[PDB]
This record gives sequence, C-alpha cells and structure tokens, in this order.
Amino acid sequence: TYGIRLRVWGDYACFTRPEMKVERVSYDVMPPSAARGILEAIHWKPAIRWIVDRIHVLRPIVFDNVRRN
RNA sequence: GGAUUGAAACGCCAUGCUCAGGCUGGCGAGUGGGCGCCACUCUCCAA
Repeated sequence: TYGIRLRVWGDYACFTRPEMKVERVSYDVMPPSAARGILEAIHWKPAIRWIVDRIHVLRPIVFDNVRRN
C-alpha cells in the first residue's frame, strides 16, 4: 500500500537516557526520535514529514562499559 | 536540506632487581673349585 520497511544493524549503539547524560547510559531500545533522525539522513526536504509506526527488535540485550577523556 | 539530549572531545607526560656466598668432608669385589675318563694306517700289488 504505502510506507516502507527498512533494516539496520551494527556493532555499537548508544541512545543516552536524558537523566543520566553526564555519565552516559543507554536505553534498552532505540527511541522513535533516533528513527526519525536516521530516515532523514537518506532523503528529506522541507515540504514533507516523517511518521514512525513500529519497530522490531531481533536480538537479545547486552551491555558493556567504556571510558574516555 | 532545521534540529538522531545531537553537532566538537588523547590517558598523557618518565623511572637499574640491585649489591655476594666451598657439595663438602671418606669407605678392600672379597672369600675358593682336576678337561677328564680311552681307541691299529691297515689290508696286496715284475725292473
């Protein structure tokens, strides 16, 4: 009908929670705002809007720690 | 061609495991035992 299905994957990710920003801690899954951000990176013009509907999670949850200057 | 609580963000500069110490002193392969018993070169061939 209309709308699209897109797949994305990678090895690292960090969607920082607003209330633990100085010491970054990530959500368990990507919030809709990040999805908004990614789609606009392929094509976007001032004349249109993006509307997100769903997200599918296909892997288990894992965590790791890193420190930097 | 606005805005992924985002856009930028070195763990970095440098320091001897060093100085020295005996595997030593010493102890019998040593005591002793028959190669023995006995047996035909012997029968015949002109120079």
